[PDB]
Amino acid sequence: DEFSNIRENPVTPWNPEPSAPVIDPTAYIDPQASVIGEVTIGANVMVSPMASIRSDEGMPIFVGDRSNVQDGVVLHALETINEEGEPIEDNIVEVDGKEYAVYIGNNVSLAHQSQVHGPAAVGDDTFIGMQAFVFKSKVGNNCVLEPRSAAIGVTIPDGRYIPAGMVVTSQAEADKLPEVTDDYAYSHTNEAVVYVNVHLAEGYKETS
Amino acid sequence: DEFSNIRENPVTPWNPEPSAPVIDPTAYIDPQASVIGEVTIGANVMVSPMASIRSDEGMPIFVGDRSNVQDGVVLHALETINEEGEPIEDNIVEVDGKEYAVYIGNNVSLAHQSQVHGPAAVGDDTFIGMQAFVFKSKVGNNCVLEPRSAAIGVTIPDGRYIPAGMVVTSQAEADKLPEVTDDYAYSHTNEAVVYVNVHLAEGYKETS
Amino acid sequence: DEFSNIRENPVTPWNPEPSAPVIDPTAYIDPQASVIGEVTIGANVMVSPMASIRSDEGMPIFVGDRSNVQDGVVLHALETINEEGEPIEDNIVEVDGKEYAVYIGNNVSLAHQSQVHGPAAVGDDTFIGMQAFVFKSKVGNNCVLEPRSAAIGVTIPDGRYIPAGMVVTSQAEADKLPEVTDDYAYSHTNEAVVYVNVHLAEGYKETS
Ligand SMILES: [Co+2]
Ligand SMILES: [Co+2]
Ligand SMILES: [Co+2]
Repeated sequence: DEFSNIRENPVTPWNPEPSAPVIDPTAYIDPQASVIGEVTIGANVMVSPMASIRSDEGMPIFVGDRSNVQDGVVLHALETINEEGEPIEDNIVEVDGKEYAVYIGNNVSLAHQSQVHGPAAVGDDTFIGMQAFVFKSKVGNNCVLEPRSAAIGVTIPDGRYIPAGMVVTSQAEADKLPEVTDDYAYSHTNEAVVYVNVHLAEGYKETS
Repeated sequence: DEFSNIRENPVTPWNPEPSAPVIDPTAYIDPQASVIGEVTIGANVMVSPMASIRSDEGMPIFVGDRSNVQDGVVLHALETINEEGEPIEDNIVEVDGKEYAVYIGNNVSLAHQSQVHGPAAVGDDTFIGMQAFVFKSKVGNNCVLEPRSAAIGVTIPDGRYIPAGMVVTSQAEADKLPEVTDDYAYSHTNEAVVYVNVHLAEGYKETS
Repeated sequence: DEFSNIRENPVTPWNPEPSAPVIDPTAYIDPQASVIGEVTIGANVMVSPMASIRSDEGMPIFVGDRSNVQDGVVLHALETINEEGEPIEDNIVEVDGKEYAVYIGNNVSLAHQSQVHGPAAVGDDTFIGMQAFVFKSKVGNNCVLEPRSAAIGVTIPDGRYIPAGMVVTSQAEADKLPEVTDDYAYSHTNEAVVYVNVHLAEGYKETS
């Protein structure tokens, strides 16, 4: 088995010309991670073993600076353009004035075995916990998805957290999530994780 | 690290002679997927990065035509024959008149990070959602397991769906699951997913 | 993509000198598994495709004899020493009189897609079920975490089980978990799994 783990996407009815990932020179992509297609990876990002970032259906997939995509995390997205050239707007997320299938902001941690599936956006300085799930949702900035929480079809307001195990599928429930406060157990977590993963990215780059 | 990702299973007390996978020429197995042992993969199937199909304990594992095994999905199964040559019938699923450890039907989608663990059967045209789980169960045809749902020890009747996050462990609960209807949010999903993944399989085969 | 899947950890502010894994000659590490850093793997252990054992943040990570780390399982841990040389004792687990970030005991099964994230300890002869999660917890010996259960911030007493889907986050709830008894469905499971995986480790070693 001989292959390149950083690859162009395939030609399909919705993808006339292949794109290959645009990765900042200071990002570290593990040899056992997979990054395919129309992807932009920012500076000082670490992509760990067994992650799969695949921008071949819905595109583009963006990962902002100093973010981390941990072991086994999957990024993928629903088709953004149909077989007619029509952009399927329900499957497209808008962040600032740019369109994405999946937008991962800056300083965001996607912890081990989580998944963010487009259409989706994750705001700056948010922690997506281990085994958590985000799909058809916009997670605000400075949020915390504790381990095994999920956001499906909702907008999670800035500065809120989703308790471990909780699956949020209605906007009514998302609106009443609890707020991150100083004494909250995950209140400083993301900053510490980002500091660690920026340092891991540089250490691993020095072995590459 | 030099290896073949499509491999025979190992000799064990329950597996006197190794078998290697039987894969249709039109299926695409990603270089970073793993397919081991007594496996049959049908036409136009796509197996994505980080999937692991391992037919070394319970066997055989079958994946029908135009189905997809998405990133990080695991197929494995409990031992089907003991150290005595006796077939452990509780761990064997019957589909038509053929015996399998895991049977994935035709046009079935196993979405990212899901797992189907034998004994198990998944009927045609069913969607197994992201991070969902099927074990010791028979999922009927035209079903939908929404993201993070699970079927354990049960038979899910044809045309029903399991709401996101719901873990179904009793036949009484499986019998009362809701039915897929036209206005249900996942009612056309599988057909669209299968169309996309058949096209991805061909596009990726043209890069191989 | 050319790489070694068994690697030293990177130099960081908390890791002045790299360590490479210490793996018993009778253990089998799949070519598509990843094992990085200050890790000790015992005899007759099987590490399956797509597992990631990464001892680069919190360390060391230990896996005892005749245990198994199944497909897609992730072991990782919170930082154990800060940028000051101070050992962060809350993130360190004590087992006997030795300190670990993650301690997996002997005869323990980490089933497919589970994760044990340090600080954490898992006692001998315990089964951690498919897609289950252990973090900031001490799981006793002879326990069973059924599929999709989770232990977060708690001590699970010896001989207890966590029902499928249940997320246990309080010591009050952990104290009242049910006990494994002869008639419990998973009462003999781990011993059978360990017997199978010890045999798989040897079979796979004979293909290596
Ligand atoms: Co997808
Ligand atoms: Co198994
Ligand atoms: Co971690």
